[PDB]
Amino acid sequence: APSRNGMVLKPHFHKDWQRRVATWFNQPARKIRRRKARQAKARRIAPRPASGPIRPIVRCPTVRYHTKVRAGRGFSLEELRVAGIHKKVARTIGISVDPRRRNKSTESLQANVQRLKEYRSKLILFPRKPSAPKKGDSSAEELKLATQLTGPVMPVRN
Amino acid sequence: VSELAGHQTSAESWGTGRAVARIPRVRGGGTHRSGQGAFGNMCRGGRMFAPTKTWRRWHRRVNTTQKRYAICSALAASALPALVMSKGHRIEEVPELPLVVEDKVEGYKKTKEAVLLLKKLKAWNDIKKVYASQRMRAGKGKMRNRRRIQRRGPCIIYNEDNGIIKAFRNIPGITLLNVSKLNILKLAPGGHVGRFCIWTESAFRKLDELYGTWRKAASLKSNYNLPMHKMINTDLSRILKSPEIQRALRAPRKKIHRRVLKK
Amino acid sequence: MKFNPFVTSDRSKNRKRHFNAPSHIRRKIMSSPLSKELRQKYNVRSMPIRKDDEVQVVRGHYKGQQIGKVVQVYRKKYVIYIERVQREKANGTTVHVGIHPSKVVITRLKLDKDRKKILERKAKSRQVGKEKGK
RNA sequence: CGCGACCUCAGAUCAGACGUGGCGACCCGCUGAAUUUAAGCAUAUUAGUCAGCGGAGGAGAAGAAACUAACCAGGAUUCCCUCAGUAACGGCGAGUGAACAGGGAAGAGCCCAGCGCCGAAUCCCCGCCCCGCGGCGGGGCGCGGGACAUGUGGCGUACGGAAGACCCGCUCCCCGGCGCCGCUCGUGGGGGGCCCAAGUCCUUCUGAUCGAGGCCCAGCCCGUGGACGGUGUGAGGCCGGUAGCGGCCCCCGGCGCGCCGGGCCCGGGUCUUCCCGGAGUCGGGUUGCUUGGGAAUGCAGCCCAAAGCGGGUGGUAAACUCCAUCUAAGGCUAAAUACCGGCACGAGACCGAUAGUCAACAAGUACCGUAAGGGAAAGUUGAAAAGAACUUUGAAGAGAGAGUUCAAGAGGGCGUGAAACCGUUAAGAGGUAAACGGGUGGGGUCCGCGCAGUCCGCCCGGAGGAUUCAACCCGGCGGCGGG
RNA sequence: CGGCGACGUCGGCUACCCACCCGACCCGUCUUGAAACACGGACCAAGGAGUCUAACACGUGCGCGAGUCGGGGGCUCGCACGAAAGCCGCCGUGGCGCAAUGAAGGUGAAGGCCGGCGCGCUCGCCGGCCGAGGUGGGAUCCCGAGGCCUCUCCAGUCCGCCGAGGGCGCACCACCGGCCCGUCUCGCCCGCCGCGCCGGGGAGGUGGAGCACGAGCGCACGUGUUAGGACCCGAAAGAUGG
RNA sequence: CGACCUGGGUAUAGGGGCGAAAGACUAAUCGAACCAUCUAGUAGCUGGUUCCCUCCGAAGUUUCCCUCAGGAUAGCUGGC
RNA sequence: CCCCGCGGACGCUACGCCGCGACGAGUAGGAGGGCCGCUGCGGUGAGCCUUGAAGCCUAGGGCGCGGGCCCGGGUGGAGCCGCCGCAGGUGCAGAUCUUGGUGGUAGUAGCAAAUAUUCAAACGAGAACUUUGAAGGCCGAAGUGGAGAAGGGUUCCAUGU
RNA sequence: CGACUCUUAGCGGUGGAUCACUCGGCUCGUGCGUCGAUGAAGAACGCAGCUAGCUGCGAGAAUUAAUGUGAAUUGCAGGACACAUUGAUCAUCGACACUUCGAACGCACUUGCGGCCCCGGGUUCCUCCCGGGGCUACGCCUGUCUGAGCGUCGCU
Ligand SMILES: [Mg+2]
Ligand SMILES: [Mg+2]
Ligand SMILES: [Mg+2]
Ligand SMILES: [Mg+2]
Ligand SMILES: [Mg+2]
Ligand SMILES: [Mg+2]
Ligand SMILES: [Mg+2]
Ligand SMILES: [Mg+2]
Ligand SMILES: [Mg+2]
Ligand SMILES: [Mg+2]
Ligand SMILES: [Mg+2]
Ligand SMILES: [Mg+2]
Ligand SMILES: [Mg+2]
Ligand SMILES: [Mg+2]
Ligand SMILES: [Mg+2]
Ligand SMILES: [Mg+2]
Ligand SMILES: [Mg+2]
Ligand SMILES: [Mg+2]
Ligand SMILES: [Mg+2]
Ligand SMILES: [Mg+2]
Ligand SMILES: [Mg+2]
Ligand SMILES: [Mg+2]
Ligand SMILES: [Mg+2]
Ligand SMILES: [Mg+2]
Ligand SMILES: [Mg+2]
Ligand SMILES: [Mg+2]
Ligand SMILES: [Mg+2]
Ligand SMILES: [Mg+2]
Ligand SMILES: [Mg+2]
Ligand SMILES: [Mg+2]
Ligand SMILES: [Mg+2]
Ligand SMILES: [Mg+2]
Ligand SMILES: [Mg+2]
Ligand SMILES: [Mg+2]
Ligand SMILES: [Mg+2]
Ligand SMILES: [Mg+2]
Ligand SMILES: [Mg+2]
Ligand SMILES: [Mg+2]
Ligand SMILES: [Mg+2]
Ligand SMILES: [Mg+2]
Ligand SMILES: [Mg+2]
Ligand SMILES: [Mg+2]
Ligand SMILES: [Mg+2]
Ligand SMILES: [Mg+2]
Ligand SMILES: [Mg+2]
Ligand SMILES: [Mg+2]
Ligand SMILES: [Mg+2]
Ligand SMILES: [Mg+2]
Ligand SMILES: [Mg+2]
Ligand SMILES: [Mg+2]
Ligand SMILES: [Mg+2]
Ligand SMILES: [Mg+2]
Ligand SMILES: [Mg+2]
Ligand SMILES: [Mg+2]
Ligand SMILES: [Mg+2]
Ligand SMILES: [Mg+2]
Ligand SMILES: [Mg+2]
Ligand SMILES: [Mg+2]
Repeated sequence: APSRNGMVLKPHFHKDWQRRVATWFNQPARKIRRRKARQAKARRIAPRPASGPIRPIVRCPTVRYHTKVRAGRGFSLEELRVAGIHKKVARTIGISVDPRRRNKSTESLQANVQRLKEYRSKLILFPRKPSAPKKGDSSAEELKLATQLTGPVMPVRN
Repeated sequence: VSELAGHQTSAESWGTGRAVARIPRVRGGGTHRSGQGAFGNMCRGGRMFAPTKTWRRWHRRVNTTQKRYAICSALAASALPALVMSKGHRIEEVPELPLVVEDKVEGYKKTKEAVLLLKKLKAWNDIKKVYASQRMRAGKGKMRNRRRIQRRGPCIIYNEDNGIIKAFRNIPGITLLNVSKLNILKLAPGGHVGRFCIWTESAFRKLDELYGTWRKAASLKSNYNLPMHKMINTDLSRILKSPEIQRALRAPRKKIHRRVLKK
Repeated sequence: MKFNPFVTSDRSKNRKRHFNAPSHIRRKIMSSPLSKELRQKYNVRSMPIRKDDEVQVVRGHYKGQQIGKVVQVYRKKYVIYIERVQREKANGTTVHVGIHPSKVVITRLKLDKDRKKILERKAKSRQVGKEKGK
């Protein structure tokens, strides 16, 4: 029964909620398990960046966020074409590629291919057979200069 | 408690025309349990009233500014001999109460040389007080793995652990605290300020970076600055006795006028 | 203190493991100190008690320097019986009094190829620890 | 009017395989209420929930757009935060109720059919030989069988693909192994086993002690070990343990080098010429259910029933028009996520034997019911059985002595041992049932070091003792003040 | 000032028993009314009933403050404690607050004084200043004639108290103006890449949970209301499967 | 001597069965058996609701309600 | 310019202390205080304890308005409490309350359906009831007889207690 | 004087509260995340020198082997066991074994009855009896063999 001034409240507790309650006592353990898996993965991919592949520069869709730029799923096929990177070689050297994204304008397209050129210049490519370097990289550039990058590769800034 | 506790019975009420209370009774026969009350908080073997549940909101969140505030208050109180002695920390021969030692302590490896340092700092009396206070806890805590209780000793606050943790850690009462990870649960052990603290020199120098000055903000917390005083001069007797205060006062009325017996 | 996350410090769990221990680890639980002479001759401190070795009772009603030969290691009741450690019951027959092996001191060891193998095993590990901490 | 080939079927204890049933906490597909709320009640709510049925796995399902959007656009799925108690639904009442964008955890992509080209290039089985047995493979052989043109394999799949030319780059993969690895990597990888510090020191308490004093040296001894448990108390040093990028032994596994062996086969750019798609499906009507989806979100039944610059979507029905966006009706896929069942662990501001599981114990037991099913009560001698020898009365139960123990005023349902209730003893009382409040009195049990009653400051007198007082000197230390 | 004091007496009594005088019906509960011929209660022990979650509202305490808050994530020997604590800052995404109003398209909170001009036409181009108007109250604060002193006086030296009157006026209250959005009525102007069924402006009423120099956010505690078993016990029933 | 009595075997099962019909019988249960679950179903109704002292201290009336054993509302109360 | 005296009570946990004046009913209900009480956690008491913890008993001594608390004696035999905070499954006379135990009733109702027992002896500690013998009776062949089905499941039979 | 009754106290009973204890629960977290026709889960019946339950086990039956360990098990008894021409006990468990029901599988069960093929015995090969062993369920895939059809054809 209502009593004096108040708010008309409509709690959603008419549906046997006590049988489906998610407690979070395993939250500190889940953070530990995720952290251990992150560390194990970084050890597995030894000199490769710990975060993963490089992601493209992407503008957020709606009118609320189109002034903001974030990281996308992968570089479009038009971007890789004019950057001179094969769409099947890109994934093996740590470039994420999104075949379903198009480029409506040349400003965002050219900004992402400059991103690919800069990454391709920063990339140290270990020879497939360490005894025989074919076209990868000089031994001086990988003797000690190859370290595991931490955080996103070339993080996207506004 | 188990959510099934007291409710595994299939019991039902007997009705009202059978000269017994209308509580549910266990069905069937052939056993003591038959016809006995069930499901009630007043019934033996029943369900407790409002069974305790795991979603009780055990945790509290405190504002970061208030948690930083409490650390500053705890550190400030641990620099006053009256407050530390009122915790009972036996600091009587301690040479200086913001007690700072050289960095060589951080590289200790043996418990023997950790003991020798405390003895030469005249902090060993605090350890002997912890030894004297080792006794058995009273109550059900003994059945629940909290069998021994003892007093809290000094807090060794280091900057870099180069073996100092292992050199200590077998002395009862000693807790070691990284200066970058100060804990209010260790600095004010029972919620009372004034724990005896021994500082490594590197830790002592780093406090002005961690919490800042009033001139400059903290360089390791990115938005924190020391809290301000709402009373700069707390010397109440000095303020009251000051000639400018005394000039404005009327004369005291120190004559007691007791009840006059009406004759 | 204990830092191993897989070793328990729970009182109920420890008492359960103690009182339900299989007899092959009840042997290790029922160990006794060696005398100062044996602790010098072999570089060992403790030793599991054995059916034929000689001990002194150092605690209780039967304290003394009398050397008694162990005659029974009753692992089920966690006691050992010793030669002269006995009492008369009502009818006048003697019965051995059980004593925990932690309250005796071994003075002569019943030696065989297994005892010497264990004795050198314990001594070698102690020497390794001495030269690790040297 | 026989013999063959095929097609469609049948039998067999034919040769070799596979399925069934259980568990089911979590997951997938269905089916599916009512109590309840609406202060009645029928729509609604409960609730796509309980119950019912089926199917799995260590996860499952989902999943690489017939997507979101309308922007300067994003870009598989799943999970968290937020959107948001919002848009919306609703006897527009009670109530119900998402998504997009944004930030994060994780991050991974692909394969057919079709269209085509390639002498079916393809696959299974049975024999024979060889290397090995481990999840039975490799190699070779068989004018040895079968499958298969009613279509196997290679290329190839919307992100386009193919074939020819022209130019450029020869670039280097997988698997099974021998020797050794570095050995693995938060500090051997995992599993199992055996070990590794220091008081039972002196004096004492006690039934027993782990108790209490002490241990000159800077302080008994060790401490990277002062977690825990046991031991006749309450133990860092008595014992097991604990700590340690401690040691030793055995077994198993996943990352390279030198080499062995086998398969192993061309990639990109430009130009030209070609080739391109899933139908009783979409979609429409109607019906029933479902959804926040509202002139109909999804699902299904029946009827109608497609197209190819087509089709779907663009949250108000319809026509015209432009634009945007994807490419349905085939398939696979790890991770982040879930887990009241199971195996093995750790912990707790939880409970402490009417509590906590029903179950601390020969508990889903005893027992009850024809059955489905229902379902308890019940822990504690003592450090040690040392569990009362022996004498005596009695037919025995049971006693009296004696004995053990620190204690039987601990005697096998035996720690402590309340109340109700009962026996006996002692004191008091008693015809208005007891009991009670206030006020006294009598008696009684105890208490009071009760029984000649405090104490201590100064002064006076008496008789005695004395590191003997003030003032000075030396030294030490403080407090206060100083242009 | 008096008496009395150890194996008999002295003091005490809440407490034990007994006697007497006065008073006194058995508690709980519903009820206008219980001692009731109203119900429950033979006795004793142990157990036994406003709880937790979520959401609001107000009060109170704390921190920061036009902001505030890391709660989700991540980094920090992964781990006795520690599942804690600490930190992030281009992790503040986001929530709540900082703006309202309209069904919506949408629109969206500064005035006051002094001057020259069209006409100081109820007014349009500017100037100069100031920066939320005014009236009546208003704690506090400021000025203040005039007094209050000494052994006494002709004459000022320094400040302390009382003080009629006067002044600036916090918060808040009442009232009058003003501004923003909706909607009426009346009316005349202005703008221009789109000369329009275009856009803007004024005055006078009226509707708003508004403005008019912020007060919120987070945390904790209390009380109240609510949804949940919901303070505890209690139906006759309904449904599903056996 | 009959529409007779009776054993055993069978069949019919819950809104169902079976009834020479009484709502009879269906395992001491029948105007809808028993068992478990939904379920701690709902109750404006009955009963109970656990320590002390101090301070303040009511209402049974107004209006509306399928309202008349109940609520909302104003009043009366306390606290800040 | 106090000094033959070199000196002069207590106080003021300021959340304390002191003074003066008025007032004091209370159901439902609200509020405050609690050095009232229970359990557990963080601190603290160089706390207590086998020279005796908790618990319980007590014509023992007291304190407080009260909730309650302290102390003596006894029993008991191993743990417990004060203070500052924190947290509750935190206080019982009732609920035809739950479980357990115990009274009065009360040595009471009762041990009354189917005719019936008696004598002697034996064994035995013990005989109305056992056994043997002797009588007197009953079932009266549709039995109180002799055998089976269902059901029971060792009750069968010896010996012993 | 007693009895009876009441009150109080001492002692003794009855009873099992309280307190102390705890090899049990409850809650949270972690790592694994594994059944079955090669016969599961479950059930029944058996198995010890003395053994009813619980526990363990399967006619090899409170356990065999192997490995680790290294002198016990124990309530009583008995007997091993040079502990080196190897070993009590316990643990582990990879070898072996694992009765009858049960998806339960020859048919059927509140009972019981077949069939086929080998082996042994009475026979002294021929098939009757006794015993032993191996098979004998349903569905389904690939292949095989044997077939059916006035199904479609071909040759004659
Ligand atoms: Mg319970
Ligand atoms: Mg206690
Ligand atoms: Mg076959
Ligand atoms: Mg209703
Ligand atoms: Mg209702
Ligand atoms: Mg109804
Ligand atoms: Mg279900
Ligand atoms: Mg299955
Ligand atoms: Mg899957
Ligand atoms: Mg899928
Ligand atoms: Mg696709
Ligand atoms: Mg919101
Ligand atoms: Mg719904
Ligand atoms: Mg990420
Ligand atoms: Mg093909
Ligand atoms: Mg101990
Ligand atoms: Mg110890
Ligand atoms: Mg040791
Ligand atoms: Mg270790
Ligand atoms: Mg539309
Ligand atoms: Mg229980
Ligand atoms: Mg008890
Ligand atoms: Mg008898
Ligand atoms: Mg005793
Ligand atoms: Mg007893
Ligand atoms: Mg008595
Ligand atoms: Mg009543
Ligand atoms: Mg009446
Ligand atoms: Mg009454
Ligand atoms: Mg009457
Ligand atoms: Mg009556
Ligand atoms: Mg009544
Ligand atoms: Mg009654
Ligand atoms: Mg009662
Ligand atoms: Mg109680
Ligand atoms: Mg943290
Ligand atoms: Mg923002
Ligand atoms: Mg004003
Ligand atoms: Mg106004
Ligand atoms: Mg309210
Ligand atoms: Mg209830
Ligand atoms: Mg109904
Ligand atoms: Mg009728
Ligand atoms: Mg009910
Ligand atoms: Mg009533
Ligand atoms: Mg009065
Ligand atoms: Mg009063
Ligand atoms: Mg309670
Ligand atoms: Mg009671
Ligand atoms: Mg009688
Ligand atoms: Mg009679
Ligand atoms: Mg006759
Ligand atoms: Mg007969
Ligand atoms: Mg017989
Ligand atoms: Mg008694
Ligand atoms: Mg063996
Ligand atoms: Mg038959
Ligand atoms: Mg034919």
